[PDB]
Amino acid sequence: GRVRTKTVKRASKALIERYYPKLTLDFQTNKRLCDEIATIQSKRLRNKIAGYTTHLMKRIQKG
Amino acid sequence: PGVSVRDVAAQDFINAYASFLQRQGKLEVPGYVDIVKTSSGNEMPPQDAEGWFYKRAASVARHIYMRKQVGVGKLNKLYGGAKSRGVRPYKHIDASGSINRKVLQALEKIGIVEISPKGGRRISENGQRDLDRIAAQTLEEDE
Amino acid sequence: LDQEKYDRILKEVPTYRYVSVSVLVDRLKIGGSLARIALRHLEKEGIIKPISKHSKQAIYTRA
Amino acid sequence: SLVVQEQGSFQHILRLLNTNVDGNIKIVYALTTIKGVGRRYSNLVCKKADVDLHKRAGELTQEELERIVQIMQNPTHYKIPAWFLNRQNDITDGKDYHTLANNVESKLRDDLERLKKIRAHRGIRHFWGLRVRGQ
Amino acid sequence: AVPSVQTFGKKKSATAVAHVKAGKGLIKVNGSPITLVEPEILRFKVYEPLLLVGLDKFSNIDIRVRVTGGGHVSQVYAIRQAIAKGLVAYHQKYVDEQSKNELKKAFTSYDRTLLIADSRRPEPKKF
Amino acid sequence: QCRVCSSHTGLIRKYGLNICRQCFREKANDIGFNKFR
Amino acid sequence: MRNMIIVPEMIGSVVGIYNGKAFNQVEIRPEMLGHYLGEFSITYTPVRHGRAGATTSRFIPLK
Amino acid sequence: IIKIRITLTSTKVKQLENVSSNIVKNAEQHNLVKKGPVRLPTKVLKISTRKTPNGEGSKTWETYEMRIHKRYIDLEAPVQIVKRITQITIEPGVDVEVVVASN
Amino acid sequence: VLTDQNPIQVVVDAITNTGPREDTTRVGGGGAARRQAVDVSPLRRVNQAIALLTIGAREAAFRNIKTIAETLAEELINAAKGSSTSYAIKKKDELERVAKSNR
RNA sequence: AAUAGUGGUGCUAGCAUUUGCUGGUUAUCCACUUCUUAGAGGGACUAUCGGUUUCAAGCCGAUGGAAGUUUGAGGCAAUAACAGGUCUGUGAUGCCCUUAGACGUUCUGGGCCGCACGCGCGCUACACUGACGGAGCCAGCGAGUCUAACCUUGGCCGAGAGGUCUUGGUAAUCUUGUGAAACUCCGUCGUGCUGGGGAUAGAGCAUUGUAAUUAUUGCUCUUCAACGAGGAAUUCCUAGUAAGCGCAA
Repeated sequence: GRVRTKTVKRASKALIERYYPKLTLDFQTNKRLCDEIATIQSKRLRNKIAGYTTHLMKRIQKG
Repeated sequence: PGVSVRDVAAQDFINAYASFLQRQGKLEVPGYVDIVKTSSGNEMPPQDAEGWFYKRAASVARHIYMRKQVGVGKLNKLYGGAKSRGVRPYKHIDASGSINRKVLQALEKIGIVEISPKGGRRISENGQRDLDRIAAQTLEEDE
Repeated sequence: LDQEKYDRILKEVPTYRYVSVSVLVDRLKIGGSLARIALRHLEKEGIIKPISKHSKQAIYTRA
Repeated sequence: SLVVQEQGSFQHILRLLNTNVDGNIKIVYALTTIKGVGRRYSNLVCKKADVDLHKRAGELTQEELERIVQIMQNPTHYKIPAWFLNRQNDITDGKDYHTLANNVESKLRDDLERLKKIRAHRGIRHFWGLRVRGQ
Repeated sequence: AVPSVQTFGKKKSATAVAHVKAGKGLIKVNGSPITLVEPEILRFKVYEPLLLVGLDKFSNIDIRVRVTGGGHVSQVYAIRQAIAKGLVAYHQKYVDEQSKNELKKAFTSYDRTLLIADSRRPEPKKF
Repeated sequence: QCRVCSSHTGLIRKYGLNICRQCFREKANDIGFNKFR
Repeated sequence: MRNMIIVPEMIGSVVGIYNGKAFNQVEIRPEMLGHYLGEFSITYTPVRHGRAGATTSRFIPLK
Repeated sequence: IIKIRITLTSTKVKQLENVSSNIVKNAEQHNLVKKGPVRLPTKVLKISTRKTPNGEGSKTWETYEMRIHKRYIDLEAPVQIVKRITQITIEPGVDVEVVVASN
Repeated sequence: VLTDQNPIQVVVDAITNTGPREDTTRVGGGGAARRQAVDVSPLRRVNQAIALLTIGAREAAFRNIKTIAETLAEELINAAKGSSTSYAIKKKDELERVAKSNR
């Protein structure tokens, strides 16, 4: 019942392209990071945006 | 080894007490106890012909025990029923006042419950050395 | 109005397994209070081995 | 309780002003079979009768059947208040009485027929209801 | 002074505060012994925190609880929420943790809702 | 009173403002009422 | 006319003139005492069934 | 030199924490005795009215709301200290009151 | 007290009989209102097993002098064995018998 | 945090008493925020492992967790023929008499209110999982008086219904713990249309206003009449959900 809209999908791969060595497979760290390198208006939108980048980031360790 | 009023039965403690009061007979029982029921909402005078007047008078002392004060409006809004209206839906009961006005006055004659300065009728050391003491006489009924 | 409340109950009590109000109303003359007062007399008689009782019903068996 | 075994002597038919009572019931339910008296009325008169409140017809003393109508025919004599009656402050005599079974129809038609035809002391537009729509 | 702590347990807007003290062991439901609660059928639901660990650890305790709110059914659930979690505050301030977890495991093996209250609030209608 | 918009009935007697409810929906903003739920 | 109690000071008097349109013909009969002066005039003609052969309304409809 | 009490019951919650801050600010630059701003349970107003001018259509309704917040502070000071500072904390939409109840 | 050994036993064996091994289908068939080959899942089997025992007791205790607890006594010991004398049994049986026809 | 609450120190009554368990209230005073209220922040992302699929979007299990059905529920979002959108809308229609007006008022009885059938969305049923009688006794969101009669507790008389004497409350303080009902024990009752069910009625006492007849409502006692689970048909209500039970504006 939960798929991610493109504005989550699109900006999740923009953030992975400018700060890739800074990211980390653990979610709790880079939760504290997106506020530094980007401007997120709400709070729940930040929690969703950083949610799927880490799920995207473990693809990199396979393909 | 010493109890308060708070650690006895509820229904049974009234029964043993009022039966002792049935031996007493020191109550201003008016003439119209045969006719007038407890409220308007009930349909019948009760199946108890005699001891119901001992019943309500015992439990009203039981309710002022834990409380600070009791007026008369409170035990009006107390007495366990639902007003039938016929084909129309129900409503809560409100109890009659004349049958409660005198039975509250019927314990000032025996030193139980009297008027507080705050504005309600409450127990003092008259009952607080005797009504507990005869509640302590109910401890014999525990065995 | 003397024998029907005298022989089927004062002699033929212990024939059953347990006793309730169901067996006592098998005669169409023994009414509700009449069946009620039967066990109310018989509990004084000691044949009732009681199990549980409250105001709606009892659970009583014979000796 | 116990086993009390009486020799029958119970009357399927009673005679209290043409009222034949199936007296294998409680006596306050026995009187309710007559008209004009209900369990809100018959409740106190058996309490006025000072008897057991569970008896049937086979055990009643024979004076009491005289007694129960005697309190009935003398209602205000033995402490019955004004709010315990049917007929009260009459338009013909102002006194207050109660009614038996076979005479609730008395003080009924004559008291309605004046409102039906004579255009009575109050009944001049209470004049067609039990006449045209509810006759 | 005396070892003393407070807990509380809720169910369907019915609260039950608890005061823990140290003594011979008195368990007071709103100023009364626990063996007198008016839904007589549900009398053993309150016995369940006591009858899980044995009757041992209570000659050094004192328990006074008082409730508000709710109906005649929820308050039976509310008291055993605060009582069961009331015992662990001794064993999380004074007595060690190996004594704590053995009854922590004993409770939540039997009833998850003896430690953690439910989350099933009501709902607005025709709006 | 009949205030304005074909109404002397359905008046809002509560809170002491006495407005015909046809002419409340367009005035409920500037009074300071707002809908949220 | 419709609102006052009847007085004893009445014999056969045909009370009532115009006071509107629904007329109030109030003759006195002889002494029937203790009532309002309202229960005499025209208020509703007691017309029976004109075409009331659908007595209250229909049944559940079907065509 | 008398114990006083101030109340303020407004409806713009952003414009009530500036006022309640500068109340406790200039009192503590003069270091009087005080007790903190006690915040009361707020009050909501509501009126259900159906949403049509005429009556012809389907039926559910509206629900309008208005929120009132109220908090109050007790205080004691010499009168010359307080009678100036209560006249420089004005702001529109905001109500200020002084109570010197010392029964 | 009715001559047995375990009161919780008398119902757990009882539902072994009353889980219907066969079934009809709940379909007409597309005009030809027929009944075809079908069987029942076990987790569905226990559901209707208990429920048909219960509903018989209501009319068994409707409008007659005997109580509910008197019904549930005799019904379950009837259900404890294969007797088909109780309504709790003799309506699930004839379901299974026509199911032995239709298919 | 005396406009919430406990924790003591007391004055203080019980106290089995004997250490003790219940009380005691303005101010006996001090110390507290867990429960309470409201500001500031935090926290959940389907997290972490196991399956499954073009190995993709995702979907199923699992253990943790206050929370894993868009986390629960709402508010808000314009393409279109209902000439129902009309307030001192003006139509920004020229005839409605549109000026002894048939549009006002005071000042008048008669609007929704007449026999024999409903598609009017459940109300009180048809009963022993029940009535009646004794007890036991638990809540939530809302409301309120000065140019003026709003909430109403004690002490009052009376069977209610009410009447009289007082207060308290411009608001977490007072009504109000709004002692709600179902349910809960102890009884009485005994399956009959009986004590289930009171539908039309006659006698009475009260209140509200200028006025209650055609019963405006409410308490008395009487009378107890259709009504034994409903043919063909067909439903505003979604897990603390469906249903009962409320009696707040």
